[PDB]
Amino acid sequence: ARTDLPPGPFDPANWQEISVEGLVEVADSSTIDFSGDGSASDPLTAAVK
Amino acid sequence: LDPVAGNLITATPDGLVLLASGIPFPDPSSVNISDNVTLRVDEVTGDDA
Repeated sequence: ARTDLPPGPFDPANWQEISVEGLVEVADSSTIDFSGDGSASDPLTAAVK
Repeated sequence: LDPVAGNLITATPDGLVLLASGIPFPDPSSVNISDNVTLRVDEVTGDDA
């Protein structure tokens, strides 16, 4: 909320979304692996061996 | 992705990858002649064992 409010339907004029980001959950499987989580500028490099 | 045509030697078991092991060599045998009809005896190389 921006200020106190009484009961009523949702009004986008009063609230405020909170800027947020996201990540990726990576699970190495047989024959392939991954390095990092990508979103943090750690490029996702995969190796096979 | 591994193929199923059977023209394959890299079938991967548990673990990331198989690499390769003993492959089906032809084993070109030496010449045969009068195999069980004529017999050879020698001291330099023969071995009755």
